[PDB]
Amino acid sequence: QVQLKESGPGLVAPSQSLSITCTVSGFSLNSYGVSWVRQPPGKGLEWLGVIWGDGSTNYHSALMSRLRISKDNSKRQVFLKLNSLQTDDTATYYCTKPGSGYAFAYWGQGTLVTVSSASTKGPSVFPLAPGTAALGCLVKDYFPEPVTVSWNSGALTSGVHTFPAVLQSSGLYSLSSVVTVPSSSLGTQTYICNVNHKPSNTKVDKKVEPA
Amino acid sequence: ENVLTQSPAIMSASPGEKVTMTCSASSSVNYMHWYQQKSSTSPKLWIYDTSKLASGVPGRFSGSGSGNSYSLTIRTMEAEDVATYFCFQASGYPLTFGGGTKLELKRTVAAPSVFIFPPSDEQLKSGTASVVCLLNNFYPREAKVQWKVDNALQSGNSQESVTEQDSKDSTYSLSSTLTLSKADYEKHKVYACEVTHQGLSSPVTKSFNRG
Repeated sequence: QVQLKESGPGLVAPSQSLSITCTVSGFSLNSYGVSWVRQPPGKGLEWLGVIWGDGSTNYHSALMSRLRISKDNSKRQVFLKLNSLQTDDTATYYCTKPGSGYAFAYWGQGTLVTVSSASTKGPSVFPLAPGTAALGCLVKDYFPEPVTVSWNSGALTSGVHTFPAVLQSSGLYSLSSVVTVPSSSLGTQTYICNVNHKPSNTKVDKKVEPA
Repeated sequence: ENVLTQSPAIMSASPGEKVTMTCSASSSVNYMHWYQQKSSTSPKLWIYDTSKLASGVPGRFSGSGSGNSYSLTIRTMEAEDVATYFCFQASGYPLTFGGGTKLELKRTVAAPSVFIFPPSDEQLKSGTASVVCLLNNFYPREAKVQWKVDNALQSGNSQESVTEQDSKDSTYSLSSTLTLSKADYEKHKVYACEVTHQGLSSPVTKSFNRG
């Protein structure tokens, strides 16, 4: 079963270098080419390059040979290295592989890379306190993306809408997560939002209580 | 490079309607591949080598064409077909994708539920007031949210965020956040949002009094 998984830094500064690793499984790297594709946030897909089984490579010429792709067969890893970064390189980066023919059929989950001179900040989390009631949490002033939010650790998914993050005029992101529930259940059930920001090692669990 | 132009870029279709989207290349290619992407997760191969459905893909989908001009067609539009669709060619370097075709489901009018949240006491002590207007489960996307502070219309001080179309009911949700300093917030008494939407007879207002 072909699997691919990317890992890299969430945040790197301009003119520095980016490096991401793809761990692969289910096929021989000696036999099969592996490619890299990125997606700038809210835009389309761009192919970056490919390393064939024999070790030869092809790169998108627009990159101006700022990109190098390499691999180690015994580790089962493929490495993306991108030099002299510009804020334009901020993107979700995917490793991917064809199946039959040349269409890409297997994709990693992808890894968001933000290119910025700004520093990590963890969010503050504030309750939005509540026959249909809404309640929520406001996840304010964090950097960079992304934040993950769940309600009652996954037990509550019906009624849950988590908005896209918005860049505020301060250069920080904020988002809201809400859930609709019956009025009747406010007095009985407790509601807790679980917020996670990996780039700062912040895990906040916030009770949202009627006022 | 070989530029792929997809048309239309934005499209909606009522359930059971035939939809078609084209991808055009500036130079001829051996085949065209198509990817479906839902809600910023990894793209999924959908159609490969021009007309072969990937496994799992239902028979209402088809692709055709040759040379420079390819098409993806859905005979009966379903709610689960809401997605962005990207064409891709791998017949010559650099490999290239189209800019995408965003497919919306054009369902029946549904009026929003409206909720207002005052800032939490915890946010206020940090020096900031975020007031939140929630519009839940509505259709179409076009809505007018207007903030009034002591019956005065606000301008340029609120940010809006919208969910993608829901998988089950095909509605939207919208949050709008009015952000100001605590010192400014405590200088006014009544905060209200006013929602206009074709699912509503007259504009709906929700409001509170600081206290």
